Amino acid sequence: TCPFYKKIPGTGFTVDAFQYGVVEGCTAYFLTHFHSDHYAGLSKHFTFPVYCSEITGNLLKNKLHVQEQYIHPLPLDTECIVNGVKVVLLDANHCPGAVMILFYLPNGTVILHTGDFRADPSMERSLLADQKVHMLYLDTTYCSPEYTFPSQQEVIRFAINTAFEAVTLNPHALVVCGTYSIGKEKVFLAIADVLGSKVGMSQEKYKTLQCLNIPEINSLITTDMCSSLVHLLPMMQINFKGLQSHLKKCGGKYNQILAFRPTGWTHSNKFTRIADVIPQTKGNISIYGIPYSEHSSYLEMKRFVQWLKPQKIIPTVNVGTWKSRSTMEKYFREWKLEAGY
Ligand code: NI
Repeated sequence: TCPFYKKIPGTGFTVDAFQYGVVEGCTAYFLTHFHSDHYAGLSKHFTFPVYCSEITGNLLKNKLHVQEQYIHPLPLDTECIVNGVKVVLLDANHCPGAVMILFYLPNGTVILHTGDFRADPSMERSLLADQKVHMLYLDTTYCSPEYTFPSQQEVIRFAINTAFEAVTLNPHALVVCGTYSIGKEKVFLAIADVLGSKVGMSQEKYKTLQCLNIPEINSLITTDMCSSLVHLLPMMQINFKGLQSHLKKCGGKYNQILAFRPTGWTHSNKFTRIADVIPQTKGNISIYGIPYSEHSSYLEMKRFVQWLKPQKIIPTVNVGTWKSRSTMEKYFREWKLEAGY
């Protein structure tokens, strides 16, 4: 049945709740972003109002064929009225089109739902600064102190420098980058830009990217793999067997592959700095796991919450085990005692 942490009290609303059939009492279904664990359930046969960003609405129409009459895109940073309730969509610093949602309940309670987010100090200057938030529905994906990672900027500097050095030493090397969803576009686009190439990809992935309102995108991507020396493949193909096979397909144009897997966290982070990352190599194939995250680190999450000072926190991730739930609740209490709220 629909879990309580997907329902907004005092409303008829749900968030990211498309796989439970008709949720009893739901008058508007919000969708924070286009990732499959959140949209699971949607299709051309859905006939209730879906509220989302413009970008998410482009993906719903083009990729899932949801009918236009049921898609209600809202502008960001703008007070809107939905079924009699004031709402605002904020940038979540997650994947393209991802939002946080502020609900202003008729009784005066204010609720923020983060969806999936990567907390940032820039959020401390949005419309969130303007009033008190009472209840926080929090993306707790990496809510434990072991989870550190570098800035996105540090990670892209590493990737760009590695790629440029490799291809300048060997102009016959091919760069491959893995993907299995939207998000992390900066990895492949920044590498193609330093090399003077477009990124080559499947027709399906090209279609997906053309829904994202990225500026000048026609100049950066292509379905012509032969004209490109940065290729995008499914994340499942980023292994030695899959890469050897791909190299065969390129007909002796290339003699070396340098591949990137943008993981979330991996326990090489507890020890290793970004400067010290090394690849796995077999023959003329090397594979780099880089820690490019679109979720908050522990410290980023903690700073956001201690700034916001909510009265009640409802986790939305890692809620399936009692040990995880109890650990998170202990951190929330530490944060509150340290900060004084
Ligand atoms: Ni997500």
